[PDB]
Formats: sequence, C-alpha cells, structure tokens
Amino acid sequence: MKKLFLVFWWHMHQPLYREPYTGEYLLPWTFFHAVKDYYDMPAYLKDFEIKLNFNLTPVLIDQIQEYAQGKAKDVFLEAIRKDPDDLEKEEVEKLIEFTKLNYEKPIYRFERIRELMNKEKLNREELLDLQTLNLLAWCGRTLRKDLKDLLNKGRNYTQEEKEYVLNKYFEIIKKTLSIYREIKEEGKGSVSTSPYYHPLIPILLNPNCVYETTPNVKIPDFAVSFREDASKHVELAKEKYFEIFGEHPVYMWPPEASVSNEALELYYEKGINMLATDEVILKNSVERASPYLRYYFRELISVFFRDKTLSDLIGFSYHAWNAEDAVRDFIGRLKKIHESVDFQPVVFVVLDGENCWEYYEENGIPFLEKLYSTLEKEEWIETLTLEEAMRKEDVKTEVIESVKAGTWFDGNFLKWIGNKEKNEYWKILIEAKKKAKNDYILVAEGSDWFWWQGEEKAPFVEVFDKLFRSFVRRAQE
Repeated sequence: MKKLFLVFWWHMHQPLYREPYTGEYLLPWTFFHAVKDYYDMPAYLKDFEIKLNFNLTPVLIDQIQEYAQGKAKDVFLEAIRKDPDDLEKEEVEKLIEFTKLNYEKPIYRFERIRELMNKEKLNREELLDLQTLNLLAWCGRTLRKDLKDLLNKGRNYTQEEKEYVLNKYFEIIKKTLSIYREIKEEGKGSVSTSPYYHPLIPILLNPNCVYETTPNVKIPDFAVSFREDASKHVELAKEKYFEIFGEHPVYMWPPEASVSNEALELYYEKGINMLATDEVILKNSVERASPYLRYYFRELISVFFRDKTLSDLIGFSYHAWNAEDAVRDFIGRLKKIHESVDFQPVVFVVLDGENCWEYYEENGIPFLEKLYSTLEKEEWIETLTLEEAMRKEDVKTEVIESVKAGTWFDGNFLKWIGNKEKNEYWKILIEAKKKAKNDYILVAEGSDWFWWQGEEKAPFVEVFDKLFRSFVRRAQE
C-alpha cells in the first residue's frame, strides 16, 4: 500500500508583552492562550495515537515560565482577579472593552454575557459574572470536565469560585512545558523553536532582498548592519532550547515562513538540518513546484514547503463549517493528493497553533477530535514527526539552488515594511541600533511590532506601539 505522509506543525508564539520599566504585562494574550491552547493542543496526544509537532518561540517560553512561577504582573488579569468593590473605573472600562472585542466569538456564547453588555451600569454581582465569564470563555479542553459545574451554572458567580478557576488555570500553565518535554520524550511529536524574538531574518541579513518580490517598494536607508543580530537570534534560541529540553534543536520554524538564500545559509551554519516554509515562496522560486517533495537547498539543508490551501482551510475557513463537513472536506482533499501522484507525497500542514480555535464552535474541540480520530482510521495516511519526515527514505526529493526571498503573506514583505508608518518603525530601529547597549534591541526586532504598526483599527495597537518604543528606549540606556 502506498501512503500519504501527513505532518502537522503547530506554531506557538507571543511577542513580549512585559513592559521593561514597570515589569507589567500590558496585554493578557499569553495567559489566555496558555490556559486555553498551549497545554491543550499537545495534550490531544494523550487521547489520539497520532504524531503532532510543535514550534515554541523562546520569547513565548520566557513568558510561560514567568506566569508558571507566579511572577508575571498581568494588568488585565488583575482587573479580573479583584473583588469588583476594588475595581478602578479604568479597570472596569478595560473589562468592558475586552468583552466587546471578543463578544462575537463562539467561546464567548454565554447568554449572561449578552445580558451584561446590555445593562447601563453593573453592580458588584454583575461585575463578578463579567469577570468570571471572561475567564471561563477561555477554558481549555482539559479543564472543561473539572469546571463543567461552573460552566453550566452560567451566572451568579462568587469571588470564591472565580479564585478556584484562577487556581486551576495556573495549574495548567505550571504543567505546560512539562507536556512538551513528555511528547518529545515519548516520540509522539517533535518540538522545534524559532530565532529568539521571532524576527524577519532575511531583512536583518540583507534588506535589499525585499526588492526580489516587490521591486518598486520604498524602504528606509539601512545605515547600520543587523547581520550579527540575526546570528544572535538563532544562537540564543538554540541555547534556550537546550535549557528546556537538554538538546540542541535540529529543526526551526522560520518566523512568518520567511526565508532567503542568506537566511538558509545562516540556518545551515548554525546546525539546523531541516526547516519548512510556504509554497508561495516555492512557486516563486522553482518552475515545477510540487509541495509534496523533500527539498535539499544546495544539498546542505532540507526544506519542506507547507500545503498552503490545507493549512489555510484550518486556519481561516473551517471555523465557519460544521465539524463533520469540515473533516470530510479535509480528508477528501488528501485523497485527491494521494491519487494524483505516483509516489508517496509529504503534506506539511503548518499554521499558528493557538489563534484560530476561538472562532470555532466549542473552541475547535469537535473539529479536532473528529479530525484526529478520522485520521487515525485511514490506513493510507501516516502522520509523522519532524524527525521522521526529515529522514524518511521512500519519498521523492529534489535539489533547489535558490529561492526568492519572501514570507507566507503573498510571498513578500509588505506586511512589515514598505509604507510610511511601517518604515518609520524601521527608521527608529536603525537609529536605535547605532547606540544599542543591550539585548532589548533584539526584542524590538521581533516581527510583531511591524505587523501592527499602521493598522489603526487593529485591537490595542497603542499598546503594541508603547511596547515597541519602550524596548527601543530601554535598549540604549
């Protein structure tokens, strides 16, 4: 029997929300995705005998550790924890606005929330419900059993019960890095990392590479070299990975799937043996561009190209489908791939691992349980760890000599550079680099800051702007 090899690679990342002067976590996204996704996504492997792989950025690991140790001062979480009698008017406003931002997501479908958003003022009992329901909206798969009593209650929560939920949530965070060590130990999945602060390595190495795909773009004058910083992101990530798992990483996920000829050379020189990127970059780089092969870049480092449509279906499309229909659609497309080639194809499914589920009915649990159990039963599908994909002998391979630099957004860099506001961040970065004194310059090179710059209706953009500029200032003083 001829098989289809299926490789899931779930990418987990948060930029550093910790303001460097106050030490305060200015947004709660790391806490909420930790309690909802970072433990529970690998925990599926307890119930399903498949292979699933994970990427953890070192800056995410750093924050998970600080929450687990009870040291993270999270300003929003403080607004949730406090007795409503002690809430500042500013904290009440932030709670209300967080609810409004998340109100349409299926994980926020509690009728009590709809009642609370329609009242003019909130008394103490109503604020208690708002605080606790915001907490419960982010309940992960594992805790949905232990907390079923509180979830079915739906209203009239007490301060005691809210503190119970918080206790259990931190228990999940405390167990998170351990579950990644375990799945790696048991051979149920590979764990990779990224350059430390999730930067755009190709631009740090050679900003002119943006012209390979957007020749008419205007970028600032990069009057200072970042090539050494790019090395450091990779080197510090390897040291961070060595601290958590005791081994040097052999696999890395390039942030935003971004690669270039020089970045692949850097990854190779730092001992990385395999990475993945996006099939838009493949289509831009080689003529007959099948994403189902193991590629060898200059016979020195292995490269897989993710199947973009399958990755995007999970990441953006299936939230709006019934689980049964979505899984049938997914398995059907795999069947078509399987029958379309005479070799055993390798299908890489790579996407953010924590951001899509909040838009799915029941936080994606019906979909994933149906998907995983259905994949388990197909004799002609074999899921692989990254190690198994890297070394599998009965696959088709091809040598590739060069790539067009890009990312998985349209194969170019326009989401992070090229317009006036984004260029101004780079201008700030360049000037700050000239008198940088410490590794906070590395924090400011993270991709996230340049993604949000310019987007005037994106949520909490002022916070991202504040964080970026604080790191830039801290880096010089």
